[PDB]
Order: sequence, then structure tokens, then C-alpha cells
Amino acid sequence: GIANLKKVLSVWESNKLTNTSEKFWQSVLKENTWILSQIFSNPTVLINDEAYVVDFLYANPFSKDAVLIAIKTPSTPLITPTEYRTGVYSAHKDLTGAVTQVLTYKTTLQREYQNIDYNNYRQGIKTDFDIITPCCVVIAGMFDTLTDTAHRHSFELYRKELKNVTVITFDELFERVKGLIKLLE
Amino acid sequence: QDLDQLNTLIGIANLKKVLSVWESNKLTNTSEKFWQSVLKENTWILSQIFSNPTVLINDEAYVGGKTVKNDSGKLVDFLYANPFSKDAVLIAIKTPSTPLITPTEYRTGVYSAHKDLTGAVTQVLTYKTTLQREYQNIDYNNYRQGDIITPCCVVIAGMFDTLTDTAHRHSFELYRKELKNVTVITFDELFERVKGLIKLLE
Amino acid sequence: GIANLKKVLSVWESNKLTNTSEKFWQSVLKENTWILSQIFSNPTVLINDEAYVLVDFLYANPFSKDAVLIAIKTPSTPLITPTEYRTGVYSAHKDLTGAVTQVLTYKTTLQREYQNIDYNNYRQGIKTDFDIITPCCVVIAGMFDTLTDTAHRHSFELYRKELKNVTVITFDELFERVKGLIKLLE
Amino acid sequence: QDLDQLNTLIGIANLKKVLSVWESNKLTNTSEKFWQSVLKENTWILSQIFSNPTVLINDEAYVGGKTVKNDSGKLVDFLYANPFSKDAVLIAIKTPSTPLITPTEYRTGVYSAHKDLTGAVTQVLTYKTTLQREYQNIDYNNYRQGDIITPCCVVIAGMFDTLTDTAHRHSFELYRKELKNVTVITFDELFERVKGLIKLLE
Amino acid sequence: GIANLKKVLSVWESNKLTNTSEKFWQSVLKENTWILSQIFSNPTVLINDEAYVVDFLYANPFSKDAVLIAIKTPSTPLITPTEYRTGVYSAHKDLTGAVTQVLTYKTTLQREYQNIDYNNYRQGIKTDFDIITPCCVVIAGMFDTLTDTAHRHSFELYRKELKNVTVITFDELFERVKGLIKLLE
Amino acid sequence: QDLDQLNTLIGIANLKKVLSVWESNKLTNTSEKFWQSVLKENTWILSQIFSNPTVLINDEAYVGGKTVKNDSGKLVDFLYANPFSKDAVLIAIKTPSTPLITPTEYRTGVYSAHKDLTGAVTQVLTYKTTLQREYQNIDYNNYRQGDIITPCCVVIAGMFDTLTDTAHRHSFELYRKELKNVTVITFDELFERVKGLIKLLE
Amino acid sequence: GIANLKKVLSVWESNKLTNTSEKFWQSVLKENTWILSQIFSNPTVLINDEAYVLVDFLYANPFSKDAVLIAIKTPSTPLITPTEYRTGVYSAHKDLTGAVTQVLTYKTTLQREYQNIDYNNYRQGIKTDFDIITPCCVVIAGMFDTLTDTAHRHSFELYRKELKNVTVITFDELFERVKGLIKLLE
Amino acid sequence: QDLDQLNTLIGIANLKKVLSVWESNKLTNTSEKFWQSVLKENTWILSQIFSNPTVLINDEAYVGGKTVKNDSGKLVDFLYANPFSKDAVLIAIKTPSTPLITPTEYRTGVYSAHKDLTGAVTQVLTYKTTLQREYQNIDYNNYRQGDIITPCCVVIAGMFDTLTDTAHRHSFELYRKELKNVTVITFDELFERVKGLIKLLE
Repeated sequence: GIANLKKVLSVWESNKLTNTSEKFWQSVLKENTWILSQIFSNPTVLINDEAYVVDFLYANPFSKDAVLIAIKTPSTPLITPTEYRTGVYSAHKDLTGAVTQVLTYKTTLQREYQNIDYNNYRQGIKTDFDIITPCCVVIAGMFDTLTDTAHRHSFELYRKELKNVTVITFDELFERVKGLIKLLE
Repeated sequence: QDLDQLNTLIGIANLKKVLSVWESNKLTNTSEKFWQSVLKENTWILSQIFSNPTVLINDEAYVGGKTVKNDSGKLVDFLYANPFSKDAVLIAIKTPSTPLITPTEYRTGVYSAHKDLTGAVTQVLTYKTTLQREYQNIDYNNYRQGDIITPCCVVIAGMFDTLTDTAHRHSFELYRKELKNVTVITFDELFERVKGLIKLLE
Repeated sequence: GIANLKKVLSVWESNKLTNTSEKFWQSVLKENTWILSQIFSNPTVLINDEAYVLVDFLYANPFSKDAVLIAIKTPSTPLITPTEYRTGVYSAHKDLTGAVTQVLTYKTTLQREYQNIDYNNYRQGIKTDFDIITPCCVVIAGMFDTLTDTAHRHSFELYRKELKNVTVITFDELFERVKGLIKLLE
Repeated sequence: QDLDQLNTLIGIANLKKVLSVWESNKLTNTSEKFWQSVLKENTWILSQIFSNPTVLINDEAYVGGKTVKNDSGKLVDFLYANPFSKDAVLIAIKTPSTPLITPTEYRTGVYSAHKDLTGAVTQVLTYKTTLQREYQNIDYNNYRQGDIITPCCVVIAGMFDTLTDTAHRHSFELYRKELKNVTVITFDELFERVKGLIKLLE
Repeated sequence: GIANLKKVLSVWESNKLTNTSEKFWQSVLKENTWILSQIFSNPTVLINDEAYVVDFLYANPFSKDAVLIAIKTPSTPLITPTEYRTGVYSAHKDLTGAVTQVLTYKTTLQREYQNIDYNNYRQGIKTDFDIITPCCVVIAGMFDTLTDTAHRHSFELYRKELKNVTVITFDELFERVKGLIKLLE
Repeated sequence: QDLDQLNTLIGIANLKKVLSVWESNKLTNTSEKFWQSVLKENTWILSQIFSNPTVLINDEAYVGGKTVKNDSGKLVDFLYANPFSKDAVLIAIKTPSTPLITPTEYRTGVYSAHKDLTGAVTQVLTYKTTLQREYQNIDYNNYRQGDIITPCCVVIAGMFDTLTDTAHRHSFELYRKELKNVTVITFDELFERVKGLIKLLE
Repeated sequence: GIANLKKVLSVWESNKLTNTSEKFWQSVLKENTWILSQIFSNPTVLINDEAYVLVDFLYANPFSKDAVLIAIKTPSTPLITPTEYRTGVYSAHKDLTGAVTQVLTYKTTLQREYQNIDYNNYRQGIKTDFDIITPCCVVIAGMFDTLTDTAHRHSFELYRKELKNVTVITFDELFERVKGLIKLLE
Repeated sequence: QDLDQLNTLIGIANLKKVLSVWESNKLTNTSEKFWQSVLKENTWILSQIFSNPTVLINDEAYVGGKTVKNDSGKLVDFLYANPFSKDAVLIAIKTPSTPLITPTEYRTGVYSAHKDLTGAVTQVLTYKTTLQREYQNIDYNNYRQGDIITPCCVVIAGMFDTLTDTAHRHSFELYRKELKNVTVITFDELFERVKGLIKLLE
């Protein structure tokens, strides 16, 4: 019940600035799929790694629309520590690299979809995802580390210009769980 | 610890009641007022689904599922009063019996968005623009005496039962997943999300 | 020279209110491959229909080989529904939405079948210069001068500023780019 | 007739002069102010390439390739003076030696955008936001005594020759083709477009 | 039963030397699949045309192996009328052309088997054939035209030197039915 | 016309009897002599299946399903007596419970042929060579006083039930469909062929 | 010239009765392609292993682009089972049948996925010089010396001449081809 | 040492002479007898290529490239004297200008085998059968007073240069790689094999 949410929040609190391994966070989100299933308003269901042989894949149960989610660590720098100009902070190369990587992986998954479907047919696996739209989600860093208003302004300017990639930070990701707990009370 | 055990039961009971009424009258009632009234009483569900504490339905504001009372009766007055709710979500609750795509075909394998759905989208965009204009007018008046809300927009219309084809589903996805600042979620998807929350709690 | 541009403009103004055949306008835009290259700031070069084989074009950046699909309708194509959904709000006409959906579907199919098309080009000796990197599409339909009401223009601008990838451009603006080139030269 | 031919000759001569300057100092001068001065004297080329009559460069505004002398010295004053110039193009000119991608590899075949390019993009976004703020402030003052400009943004930096590898070009395309309100066009692309205009005229 | 066999024999005798249309023989064979089911010792079943989109394709139900059969008309020449040497008659151009055509079609069918199977899966068609072994059958001409001993010797040498293709004349194919009738009696 | 119906009934009854006796002991009776004796009484089925009027079962030759009496007691003497059957089919019948491939794998997905099956193949080839040599010797003696048969070889061993996996079936096909002079047909295939003949007759 | 051939023969005679490592013989045959090219009368060229990507070589015709798949086992591989099915009837050892089936399966798979291989080679800048036209394969295993009895040789010859597409050639036969070449040169 | 070097030089000189003769009149001489005479002086190359020490050029026997002085004048007599040469190479040489496939097309991309090539194949098969019959008759005569050869079959005709389209090459391969007892190798392939041997020696 809600005790499960409290345990998940406790685990998140434990590794806010200690664990920097993408595998641990992938395991955390794979044990509790609803953490990432709560991002999207539309219903989603996790797709097994075998079907589309650190990234995840959630498909709409109705329209089979799949969204590719790439997970970094909360230690991911959102913006460069230095400033491009006075009050101008560039997004750190890790975030842009993650965006490009998730876009490339989504493109490759769309292109090789026929081979994947045929392999699933050969091996008996049912393919319940279709690559209809180039939607992607990147999870990296924490919004808390942006202390200066210039940092927050620069990051918000960066994350508003992206068409398909929807960058969501870990603290804002678990803010949904915390808000669910608050709403229940 | 007992408070959590009571709260989860209360939430499960509320969600069960919502699903019960939905499955009871998913095809009998086609009046927009009825569905708007139904979703007003369960605003915290929408707040969690769309991940925003403040939800705006018709001309009544809500914060965290609690009906905020504004004496002046103006939604814009509350929006200006609370800088916290500068990223609220506008929701239009259309009927579940609202066609999403035209019954005919534009081409072979391509279908066009129905008149009602795109009309509702344009209506919510117009309402967003009017609310922005009213907020700007209030700010201008206050400056005369001595920013921009940019709220989100959501439309809840139709059901996926009418898309009995792969082409229909692909057309609907290519339509709704291309709007920059408007989210379209059908009633069937909404109550599937409610059922998912029920499963999560249990 | 400029006489060619004025002849193109004369053809456009003569056929804008008369012609309703899509093949004629496809031919008109195919004869002058430079007309649609002015839409995109980045350089574009037309790719022959044999390379990647409902009227569509294909312009690819000569540098990055990034391909942009273009769909062409007729200037008589409706933009918004003549009737109004509510008071002062007009729904976009189903023809334009269907065209956007179809161009997106064709871009998806072209990206998915890119391996087969490239291999067929390699077998037939054709050099493939288009690469499907991003899903950008352009729909050309109707004229913006036919929306007289302020509500009409506002509804059409709400629709056209809402799409993520597809860039709806009306014919009058497309030839207005050439007219503006003439004005800048003069 | 003869006037059209004379205009064609003048335009071709101007474009050939621009291309000659570019080829003369494509790899010699790195001063950003130098390229800003060079391009702002040929603003009709930019107006045609970006398909908009009004072009904003630094502190000066250009309409149809003709400099507009705003005696107030403020760009926003001119912008508010002309109601037709609500869709101007804000262009920031950088040196053509600005890198577009990180020289190292973020992953196998994925290259993150360089610091300078995204920094310039954020700088032009900040400039656009400040211009919007100034326009709204001037409108506030006028209302007190008795819209939103939202211009387009364009960044011209770097050359496409440094992106020798296919992965480099794919990464640059996946970066610059997902920005909503910003357009990044390389200097090499700019002058190739100029050569295309020459070929069309000649 | 036997009446059907006699009817088939009468049909074969009627147009034995008059009709020269490949489609007529195609229709006759397609009406009675058992006519070509008796060439192969192992059981075979006809593969529908829509599955592998004048040739046929009979597949072994157990091993899912299909043999490509090319059908000409009985009027098709077997050997050249003139003689390369005294008593030496070359095999006619039609027979070698049919052999090469059927081999090329089998090779293409194998090389494009992935796409065919994938299309069948997408369209709901059950792909019941697997291209395991390169075997083909050509049915061209009549053996009765080879009246001379040199003709029969040359044709037998050519038809026995083939490795993967089993050339069978029409008269042999229908004398198979006649012999079946004799054995039943 | 009535005679044809009676012949059809007789053939159907014979084929039904063969199928019944096969299915009665298709797993219990696994003795080679029993199966050879069963198949001897039903020669004409083998004559039709392999398309040859004359067969060679053990040391006895049958023409058109009829037990041909050879007072010499030698198969080769009869084959010399009648030049008509100079290309008969040599049938050697094994047990239906004969392994076809080794249960262990030679490699990933590749299964070697079982010892019994290749032994049967070598045995039929050896018997064919002995028959050829005896015929040649008889012809040599006749010439001394004052051709070459080259018969067809058939092996009937095992069933397809042991080839459960796809790899087993494909390995068995790549083995049995690589033999020039020998046709390897399983008992299951033989009696499904009998079923097909029954279906054709009906 | 002659020294290289004599050195190859010396290595073969040294390792024939001792070495049982498949990779060693693979390396020996890969060092000198002419050794394995002698099986086919028509000209053949070695295709690099990276082009079409247990131990299998690939030689292709420089003219007709026909490729032959060559499987290499060790000389210690048994040719026939030491026991006998009947008196004088010796079955082929399961290693030989397994090798034949394996090379046939690999050839079938290599043909079936040929288009993907060609596309990968073209996209990676490597020319595809092999064309899978015909199902011809070669299995190299064992030595003919180990067959001493008349029954052994008779059974092995029956098996090796009953094969339709794949030719089984023992190591001593190939290096005896080499020795005969040396003798003819002398 | 020196002996091996001398042998290498002799072989290189012989092969270079053969190549010079071939290239000198690869398109000039079209006489079958001329080419048979040219090849018969260099039969050791054919012995090596076709993997047998004994070559039967028309009616002339050669052992390891050495002429056989058969006083009886019959090839069959020499073949009967030595049971060692039971699988000699039967080489019939045609002109290098012999057509390989008909210039016309049987179908789309299918090129039927030319009359001359299949005629040569039938000729060599008939010659082999007649040699077998003569050997059998000689053995019969010896048995009356007090074996089977089955040799190879080699046909050399035409050149691959007449096959330019890929359909030509595929048709020729699907023809020549389909014969059991006959090997068809073009003149161009034969002399390219000779070139490969030359490269190996050098």
C-alpha cells in the first residue's frame, strides 16, 4: 500500500548523492514500474528487454505507441558549472549527449522494426509496441543543484525548446510519488 | 501507521466508486454536464494523472483535490491571487460518445480527425488565450494603479472502442501526439489509468 | 531572370482561382525546383522520384543528407471548416488534417523501408543522397487570403502554431516568398 | 524589361562580391564583430533566406534590406513603433570557427553538442526574453500614461566541414532539428544558399 | 474414383497434341493436385499462390520442405531437330531455358524467404513451406516424339546428367496415372 | 462401370487394412522381419509410390503387386530373364522404431545422422552392388557359352516423431535429400502417403 | 617455389598423425590459399571472413562470382564407425554426417541472409565479391589411410560417392594433390 | 637446391609460353584441331587442374603429362592393360569462340544454354558410353578366352567474355553447376587458372 510508496521514497532519500551507478537506478525503476508509468498521462505498460533486442520502453496498451526512456544518475550535471556569458549557462554535455543518444536509439528501433517483429514471430514473442511517433524521455540529474536563479532560468530555457525529448529530473520524478502520498492524505 | 492504512482504503473506495459509476453509465449518459460534474468531485485523480496540484475545470479552480472558493467568482482572480498556481491545467470534459475520427477515409490507410475533437481542441486553446488576456488585463490595471500564466490544456473526449482498426489508431496517435501544448486523453484511457492506480494501491 | 519569376507569378495568379487539379500544380512545382527550396533556410536539392520508389516531393540537405518530405495540395484546398463548432471558433477543415496525417504516415513508411530502398538503389546503381534523420514534413494547401474573418485567421493560426513537426504553408505565402525576392531585388 | 535585367545584374554582382569575400576570408578572420559587420551590410540576403522582411541584428533593425534609423537608440522602441514588425527575426552572428559538437564521443556514434553552440543558443533565447520583457514594459508604460513581440531566433555559427564523420552529421541534425523556436544554420550552408540564389538569378 | 481417373486420362488424350496453352495445363493440374502429388515419393501438399507471392509449389507436410515445379506444354520440344553430330542430338533450347528458369526462381524464393514469411505473418497467412533443399521439377514435352534410338539416348543422357532438377515429360506424368489405374485393376 | 466400382472398393479395403495393421502395432512390433512380411503382401502400393512396376524386396521380385514365381530361386536369374524390368526399385524395409539422428547434437542446431540409418543406406548400396555383380557374372558366362541393371535403392527406416525440434527435421532433410541413388522415406511418411491414396480414391 | 611446397608437405606430414586442433589446420590452410584452391578446377579466390559475417572457409569464382563453402575438420576425425552394422558393412561415422549437415545448414543460412550481408558490406564500404548461386560445399576430414580393409574402403567410397552436393575430401587426398603437383613440376 | 630452381625456371618458361600462345590468338584462331594440338603438348597442366594423372585427349592417352605409346592404336586397349587408369580425364576441347548461351532470352533474365554447348556435352557423354562399351566387350572377350571405366568428362568451349550481363553469368552457372558427370570450364577460366598457377610458382 502507501507503505510501499514510503519505502520507495526512503530508498530514493538514501541514494540522493551516494549511488552513481545507472544499473542500480535501472533496477529500482524496474522493480517499481509505476514510478515511470506515472510520468505519462496516458496508460503505459512496460515492454520486456527481450522484445526489442539502461533504456526502458513503455507502450500504450491501446494504440501500441512506445516511448523510449533513458535513465541517467541523479549525479548527472544538468548545466555546465561555468557560464557561457554573464547569466548564461549552457546545458552540460551529458544532457545533450543523452538526448542525442535516445533520439538515435529511437530512430534505430523504428528502422529495424521489421527485423524485430520477425524475430518475435520466429521465437513466439508477441510484439505489442509500434514505433508511431518519435517521442523520447531522458531522466538525469536533480533540479535542486540549480541554486542560482540563473541556473534555473538557463535549464528551463533549454528544456522548453525540445520538441520530442521530455527531460524530467529525478527529484521532479519522485515529486509525483510524494504528491500522490500528499493527495491520499 | 494506521493513518496510512485508513487513507489507502479511503482512496481505493473512492476509485472503486468512480470505476463503478463509469462502467454503470459508460453508454447511457451522453450529457457533458453530467461528466463534468462527475469529474469535479474527483479532482485529485486528475491532479495525480496530469501531475499538477492545480486543476481548472469550467470556471472553478481546484488545488490538490480541494475545491478552492473564490468570492469574486472569477477564475482569473484566483489565478492572480496565488502565484503558486502559475502552471495550472485547463481540462475540457467532453462526452465519451464523441467521434475522434471521421467515419470515412481521407486516403487509403489515413484518416482525418473528426470535427468535434479538433473543435474542442480549438475551443480550449481559445479559452486559454482568453484567460491569458484577462490575467494580462488585471496585471495592466494593477500596474496602472501603482507575467504570463501559460497554463496547460487537456481534452478528454471519446473512447478507443470506435477505433476498431490499426489505421484508425495510427491516425489518432499521429493526430494527438503532434500537438505542442495540448494533451488528448480518452475516457477509456482515463479509467484505465484509474484502474492502474487501483492495482497499484492494492 | 526576373522575367521567369514574373511568368511564374502570372501562372500562379491565373490558375489560383481556376485550376483544381493536383497533377498540374505538382508539374508546376517540379519544373521549378527552386520554388520549394526557398521555404527552408538550409540548402535543399530535389531527389528524383526513382530514388525513393498522393503527390509528394523530397528535398535533402546536400551537406547532412537530411531529407524533408513535402506534400502538395491545390490552392482551392479548404483550410478551416466553413461552419463553426462554437461562437467564434472554427474547426480546421478535415482535408488539411488528413493531409498532415498522410504526410506523417508516408514519412514513417519511408523511414521504415529505408533499408530496402537503399539496397534497391545500390543494386540499380542509383546513388542515394537522402537520409531520414528527423521526421520533418511540409503540407502546402489553400490560400491564406481566403480567411476574411478575424476568427478564421485566429483559428487557423491556433491550428498551424500547434503542430510539432508538420509545417503547413499556404500557396499565397509560398509565392509571396518569390514576390518578396522580386521586391528585394528591385 | 531592361530595368529587370539591370536589377538582376546588380543582385548577381552583390552576391558574387559576398561570395568572393567569404572565400577570401573563410579561414583567416575569426573576429565575430568582423562577420557581424560583413553580414549586416547585406541584410536583404538574410531577409530572403529566412523568408522575413524585418531582420534584427545586435542593436540595429533592418527592414527589407534597408537600415532603419531609430533615433531613440533602442530596438524595442522601433519594434513598438511599427505594428507590422511583430514577426521579426533575431539573428546572432558568431565566428565560423565555432565548434558544433564535442570532439570526443559521448557514446559509440553519439556526439553531444559543443559548449559554444548551446551557449550561444541560450544567449539568444535570453536576448529574446529580455526583448519581450522590454516590449511589455513599454506597453505597460503606455497603458499607464493613457501584445507580445515573440520574434524568431536564428544562430549562424560554425561550418559543416568539421563534421567529417556520418555520426557527427547525424548528431548535429538530431540537435538542431529539435529546437522549437531557434534555427541553427552553418556558415557553409548560408553561402551554399547564396550560391543557389546566384544560380537561380544567373 | 476410377471414373475420375479415366476422365483425367480422357482429358489428357483430348488435348495431348492440339492445345499449346500453358494456362490450360495449369488449370488441369490445379483441379487435380494428385496428378503432381504422385511424382514425389514423400507426401506433398499444394501451397496456395497467395502464400509465396505457371509454377507450382508442393510442400512436405512433415518436414515443411517445398519443391518448385515448372510446367510447359506437351508441344514443347525436347531435343533440337538438327543433329550436332551423327546420332548426337542436342537438348532443345526450351528445356534448358525452363531448367534455368526454375532454378533461378527457386534461388530467388529462398533468398527472399524472410520477407515472404514476414508478409504472411502480417497478413495472417501461415507459411507452411521452408526452403531446405534445392530441388526442382520441369514438366516439358512428350517422350513419344523421340522415335529414333539416338533421340531417346540423347534425351536420357541429358535428363540423367541433371543434378538438382528432375525433367519429366508429360506422357510419363500421365502414364503414371495410367499405371495407377492398371495397378488398381 | 460396376467393375470399376468393385475395384475401387477392393483397393479402398486393402489400403484400409494396411493402415489398420500399421496403426495397430506402429510402436509395439519393432521386428524387421514382421514389417517386411507385412509390406510384401502390399507390393503394388510401393510400386505406385516409387513409380516402378517391379520392386525388389529381399530376394523376391514382384511385378505389379503380383508374387512372381522364379523357380531358380535367385533374384538375379529373374532379372536376367526379363529385360523389361532392368531398372527395378530395390526396397529394404527396416523397423519403424529406428533412430534417425543421434539424440546428442554435433553442434548448435546440427544433428548427425544416426548409425542405424546410415548403416541401412550402406547395406542397400552393398546389396545393389552384389546384384549388379551377379548379373554381370551371369551375362559373362552366357557370352562365354555363346547389361548393367543399375536399380533404384529405397530405405524405409524410422518415423518422424523422433524429430520433434525443427533442427532435427532440417538435419534429417539435409541428410536424406542428399542421396543420389537412395530414397529415404520414413514409415510415417509411407502411411500418410497411403492415407493420401485413400483420400484420392474416395 | 619448390621450397615452399616442400615445406608445406613437411608440415603436413609432421602434424598429420599428432595434431588434433581444428584451428591449427584452419591457420595452415589460411596461410596459403593455393593449397585449398586445388579442389576446384575453376579459378577461386578467398573471401575474407568479415565479408559474410564451426570452422568454415569461403572461396568464390572471380568470373561468375559463385562461392563455395569449405568446411575443415582435423585428420584425426573418424571417417567410419570402428564397429560394423553387418559383416563388412561399416556405417559412416557420425562426425562426417554431422559435418556435412553443418556445412549444408551454414550454406543455406548464408544464402537466406545474403541481402543483409550485401547491404552491410555496401554500407560499411566493403565490396561484396561473392554471389550465392549454387549449393556447392566441401568437407575436409580424416585420412584415407585409416581405411585398411576392403570393406572399410568400399563403404567409405559408397558414402562419399552417394553425396549429391557436398564433396567429402580427406586431408591425405588434398596433400597428395600437392605432392602430385610437385612431381609434375619435376 | 639448384635442381629445384632449374625445375621452377623450366615450369615458368613453359607456362609463360602457353600464356603467350593463348593471348596471341585468343581471338584469331577458331580451329578446334589447332587448340587440341596446342593443349596436347602441355597435358600436365590439365592433369593437375582436373585432379588426375591420366588425361584422354580425343584418342591419345597421356600419363602425368607424358605421351603414351599405345601400339595397338586404341585407347580402350591401353585402359584395359593398366587397371590403374580407370578414372582418367576425358577432355574434349572446343573452340574458345563457342557460344555459351543463346543471344535471345527464354524469359526475363533466363538465358537458355546454347545449342553448341549442350551438343558438346551430349557428344562427350556418348563418347564415354562407347568407350565403356568397348572396354566391356574387351573384358568379355578376355573372359571367354580365359571392368567398368566410368571416366571423367571435361568440355572446354567459349569464353566468359561473351557473358556480360549478370543474368548471363547466373544462367551459365545454373547450367554448368548442375551436371553430375560432366565439368564445363571455359577457355578464359582455364587460362586464368593457369595464371594462378604461374603466380603460385612465382
